[PDB]
Amino acid sequence: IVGGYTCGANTVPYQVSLNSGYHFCGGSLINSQWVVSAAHCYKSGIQVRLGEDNINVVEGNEQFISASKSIVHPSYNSNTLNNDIMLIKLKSAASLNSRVASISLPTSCASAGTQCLISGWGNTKSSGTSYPDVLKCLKAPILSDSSCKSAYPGQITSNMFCAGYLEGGKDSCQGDSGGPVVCSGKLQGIVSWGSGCAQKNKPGVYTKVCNYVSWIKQTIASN
Ligand SMILES: N=C(N)c1ccc2nc(C(=O)c3nc4ccc(C(=N)N)cc4[nH]3)[nH]c2c1
Ligand SMILES: [Ca+2]
Ligand SMILES: [Co+2]
Repeated sequence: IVGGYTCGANTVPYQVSLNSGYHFCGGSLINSQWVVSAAHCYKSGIQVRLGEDNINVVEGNEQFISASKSIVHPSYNSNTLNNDIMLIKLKSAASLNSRVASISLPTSCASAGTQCLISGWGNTKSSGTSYPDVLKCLKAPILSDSSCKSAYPGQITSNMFCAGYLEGGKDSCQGDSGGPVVCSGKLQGIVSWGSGCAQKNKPGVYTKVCNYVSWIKQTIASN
């Protein structure tokens, strides 16, 4: 997260770290057996780390659970990153509590101007590299689709929104991939792509989860 702040240990209790020997992507717990993350985060050999604050120190609150199955969206295009979303099933249900909690799926999409919280363990430097060990958080608005589509001509689809600051300085980044964008208590976005991190006129693009609630509900019930 470039230009955000330290969240506070387990203040984002639905945030997950996907680990395959190291953190590589974020995710969101949506109930004790299911995590949603991004399809560009697909790997074979995932361990879902819940209750995390510092991903390099065991601190007492974490639950490490292995994925029993991974389902990438049937129409995911890795060249355009349309339908960038994936579902990961835990081998055993998580124990929910204060520090491990799930996040609600939306009943409708959010409007431009809505404030959201984005969070992750991803890069903090826009021109350069510095990876944090504790969770970073950023408050960012959903932006008008016109200003989304001007910044990226012919690349935005209906399944995508921009959230961020056009002046740059503040953005999601690599390592935050698959993580949450929560607006008004619902999961509205998944950290997907952008151009660099926090560049002026280049905001983050996010998977528009409200278009997928039906595919999610239906896939988790028959799996
Ligand atoms: N090797 C992998 N399995 C891997 C996984 C995820 C990646 N994501 C990227 C990656 O390219 C990337 N994820 C981004 C997320 C947000 C922004 C942003 N500026 N809003 C930019 C990003 N660039 N490379 C990746 C590689
Ligand atoms: Ca830890
Ligand atoms: Co990424």
